[PDB]
Parts: sequence; C-alpha cells; structure tokens
Amino acid sequence: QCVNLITRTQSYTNSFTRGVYYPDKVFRSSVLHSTQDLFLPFFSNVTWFHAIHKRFDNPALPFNDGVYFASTEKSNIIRGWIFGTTLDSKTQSLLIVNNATNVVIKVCEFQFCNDPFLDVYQKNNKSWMESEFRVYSSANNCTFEYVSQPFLMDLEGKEGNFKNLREFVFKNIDGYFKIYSKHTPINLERDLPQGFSALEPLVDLPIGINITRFQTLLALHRSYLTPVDSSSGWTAGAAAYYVGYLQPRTFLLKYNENGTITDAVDCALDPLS
Amino acid sequence: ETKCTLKSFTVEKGIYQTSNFRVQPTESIVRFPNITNLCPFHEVFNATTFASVYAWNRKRISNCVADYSVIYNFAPFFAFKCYGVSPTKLNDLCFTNVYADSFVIRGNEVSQIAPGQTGNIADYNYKLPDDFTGCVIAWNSNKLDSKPSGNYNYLYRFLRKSKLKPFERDISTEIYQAGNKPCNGVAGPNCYSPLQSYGFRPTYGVGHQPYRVVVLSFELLHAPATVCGPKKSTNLVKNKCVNFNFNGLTGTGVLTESNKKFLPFQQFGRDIADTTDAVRDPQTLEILDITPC
Amino acid sequence: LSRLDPPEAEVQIDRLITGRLQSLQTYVTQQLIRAAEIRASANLAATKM
Repeated sequence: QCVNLITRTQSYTNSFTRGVYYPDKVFRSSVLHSTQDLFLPFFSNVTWFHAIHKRFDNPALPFNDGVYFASTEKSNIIRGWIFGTTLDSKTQSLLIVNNATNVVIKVCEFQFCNDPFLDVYQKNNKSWMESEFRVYSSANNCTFEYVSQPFLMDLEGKEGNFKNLREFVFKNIDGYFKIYSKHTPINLERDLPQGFSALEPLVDLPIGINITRFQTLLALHRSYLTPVDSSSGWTAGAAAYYVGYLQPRTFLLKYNENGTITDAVDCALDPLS
Repeated sequence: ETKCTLKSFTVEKGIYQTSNFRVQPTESIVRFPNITNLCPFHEVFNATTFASVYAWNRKRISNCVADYSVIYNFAPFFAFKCYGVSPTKLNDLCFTNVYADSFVIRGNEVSQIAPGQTGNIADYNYKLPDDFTGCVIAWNSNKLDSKPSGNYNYLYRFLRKSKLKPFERDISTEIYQAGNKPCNGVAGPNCYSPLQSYGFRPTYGVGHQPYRVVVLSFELLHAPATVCGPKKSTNLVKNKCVNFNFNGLTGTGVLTESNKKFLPFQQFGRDIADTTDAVRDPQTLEILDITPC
Repeated sequence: LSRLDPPEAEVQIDRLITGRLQSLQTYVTQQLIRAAEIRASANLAATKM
C-alpha cells in the first residue's frame, strides 16, 4: 500500500497581515501591550503552494522556528499533519488525522512513505471509509494516543462563498507542541484576504519532540481501490495553501473593550512603526 | 503616640501622622477543580532495576491526584540536596508536570552533579538545565539492585567532540577518529573507544553502590496540574476580606460580581496596572472581579 | 517566601529591598527638583498677580 511520484513543486506570493495568536489567557481590556514571540513578518514575501487543485505532491516542508499555515477552501481539502525530524521510525513523529468523526493524535515513532495517503469513493456502498492505510502500518512501539472533537469544519462545506479560512500556528517551546488555530469567517474571495484577524489558542501538548522536517497531508478521492482506477495520474501541484515562517521579534498589540485584539503593528519594520 | 513621634513629652498643635489601618484578611478561600483520581506510583518508583547513565528513560507520569504519603512510604530516601526550596513542601500545592527520570549511576559521582564542576555527568555525556527547578532523590535498594551473579549491562560514554544542548537524551555512536595516519575506524590502537561498562557484584566499597536516582524535572507558573494531593475547593465568600487562592497565586481582597464579559478561555483578567482582578472558578463559571482589601 | 526558607531566604531577598529603596530615592529626588521649580513658577505667578 504505497502509490507515489518522485515529483515536487513550489509557488510564491506575498502576505500582508496574518498570524496573530493570543499568547496567554489574559483579559487586557482597551489597552496596549508589547509582544516578543514567534510571529509572521508584516508584508512578508511568503511561500505559496500551487493554485492548481486534482494534484498530488510529495513535498519536503522545513520547520524553521515555528510554522504558520493558511488554507481557504470548502469540503476539508487538507486532512493530515506530520511533524518531526526524519519521520522514519527513528525520531519522534507527531501525527494529526482529521476525519469527520473525531480527530486523532499520535506522538509516536512511525516510519512513513514519502507521500502516505488513503483513497475514498462510495462505489455502490455510500461509504468513504478508510480502506487504504498507506501510512506506517507498523512500528507501534510508542507511548501516545489522543482523541479530540473535530475543530475543523467537515467534508462537503456548503457555504455562500469562500466563507472560512483556516489559520494554524504550530509552535514548540521546550518540547511542548502547541497548535493555535482559527477558523475565521472570511468573505473577500481573492487569494490572501486583505484584512485583520486573530487566532485563539486551543491545543497544548507538553510531550517532548524535536521537529526539523515536518509535512502536511490530506485524505481525498482518488480511487477507493488499487485496481479500479489508474494510478500515477495526478500531477505534482498539491493544493492552494500558504505557508509562512515565524521569528522572535518585537511587535505592538492593542486591545478593545471586549478584550479582543483589534489592531497590531510590527515593531521591527519601517521606522514609522 | 503623637508625643512619641514628636520625641518630646508635649505636643504643640494641629495635625500629625501615624500608621495606617491595614485591614486583615479574615480567612482564606482556595479554588481547585473537582477532579480527584488516585494515582499508582508503585509503577514508577519501586519497579525493577533501571537503566544506567548512558540512557535517560524520561517518563512523564500522567495527570493523577496523588498525595505525598505514597512517595513518603519509601524509607531509604538518601538524597537531600535541593535549590532554593525546602524538601518538606512537596504537597499542598499543585505542580505543573512530573518528569521522574529513574536510572542508575555509579556511586562516586553523586557529589559531582552540581554545575560549575565537570564530572562523569557534567561533561559532554550530559548537559543539565541551568535553572534546575526539579530536584534529585536517590534511594538505595541494593538488596535486589545487584544480583549475586553480577550486573555488567550498565554503560557510559566518556569521550565526545562537540557540545550538546541541555535537556536532550545522549544516545548515539560518538566514535573517535584522529591521528596523523589514515584510520577509517579499523586502525586498531587509534580507536580509543569512549563507551565503558560498570559491573555490579555485591563485594564493593563505598563509591561503587547502585542507586535508584530519580531526578524530578518540573517548572512553575502553569495553569493545569499533573500530580498533587487531594485538597478541596472550599466554599466562597462575598465582600469578605480574604486570602483567595486561584490554583497557585494567592492574595488579599474582597469579591465583586463582574459586570464585564470575558472569553471562555480568557478567564485571567490582568489590567494595565498589571494586577489580577478577574477570575472564575476551576469548576463553575463565576464571572467575578477582586478588589484588594 | 513560598519558595525560599528562613535559613536561606534573606541572602537572596536583600537586593530587592535595596533596589526598591534606590528607585524610591531616585523618584523622591526627581520629586524634590520638580517641586522646587514648580515652587519657583508659583512664586513668579504670585508676583504677577
């Protein structure tokens, strides 16, 4: 169970103002604050994935001092998240799988294909169940499992337009991996939205893992079966999503009467800032 | 007292100063979550013989309410060195997370753990965090630690080139290859292998005794908890000068109903003045504020 | 005090007291010089009225 191509690709764009996560549970009301943590640059010349898609990569994603991720779509186009150093049953590998039932977390020592996947159709059964297990399938000598409610909006996202954009912050402090995400309601429908947003903190796992080469995976509709459809027919383009890299610089933050962030500026920018 | 402040047995006229009122807290109210599950520490302390210094089985015990009595049942507790904390306050407060790394070292390097002096652990073999909030306990169970036949499985690495980042497990090859000749690992006398054994048979001296050294690594100022004794969240008071305890941080003040609204995950309510004046119970939604006494 | 102990506390918590003391010394010195120039300004105002 592994169908692969040896072809990768990459794209290119320019972010403007994204990646604002709440660093602590403080209720600062209508005041200002200074923030010195891992953030995206303002007007950052970020790295894109290709706007095409269905396509299929096997990319290498470099973890560099916290990783910000963004994807606006319907029907949950992206589903898996593999973080770690080598991901070949020799370093600690953090696995996130988001189905429609309940998201599952595996901080385990798992070998991997260079592009693990699972193919789903109905095929006169009305069941897009997990029939392919092209992930590890072995090396279960590990010490973590977790089950949570799906924060991600599920498959078949019938909404008015490009209604929601998923921002994600994968951050590590002393082996403590924290996911600070936001399913924000965007309504601009043109690539990167020109606007302001904030990210709530929701996932904190103090487990212990070294992450150098991470990846982001998915589970979509290829064949549901190995011989019913021809393989190696999906081009190296992946999907349209944005990746950005954080850094520990100075920034300024402003709060409102409801305690949320309404404005923020990059203190390490052009000198008016 | 006015005659006292004027340093004379008479006073002239008018207004003079003295001390303040300083209203005292009448009681103390502690707020804890309503989860109390007992924890089996017999699977982490008095288990079988543990590893040597060349491997650190960094085992994190899960979230479980455990009193100090279970840990205190062990008579042969021998290590007493700490750093800024007396070893008699291990309970009544809920810590962050326990890293009870339990392994064995040779008995003549117990006094060389501290930084500022390089030993068999403070060398390139291991790098320890500079703060070291966690402590070290090392009891002896030599009645079953050392078999009569012998225990030669304990190893340690001695020679290394580079420097390690602290709080890492140091398990690798780390071989030596140098000299003014081609060696390529099979030279012979140019090997100088850095891994050496210990050996443990019960006819030894004083620095050759095995120890079940558990180093306890933790931190401070972290909102949830992993292991602490069963202590109850006592009943609250309103408009009472009280020492409130919000899972850790305490203070003196009175309670007021909070008209303002907070986010469900933003229960902490610090202000521009950098004071805690908003809180909710760890069990119930209690949108409240605190004004100090 | 929740951390340290009376056999070992005062050697660490002594510099806090000195730092607070010298910060108040600086604040008070600034207050005296500001009060002096405001006193001169108020004397000028009294002269003007």
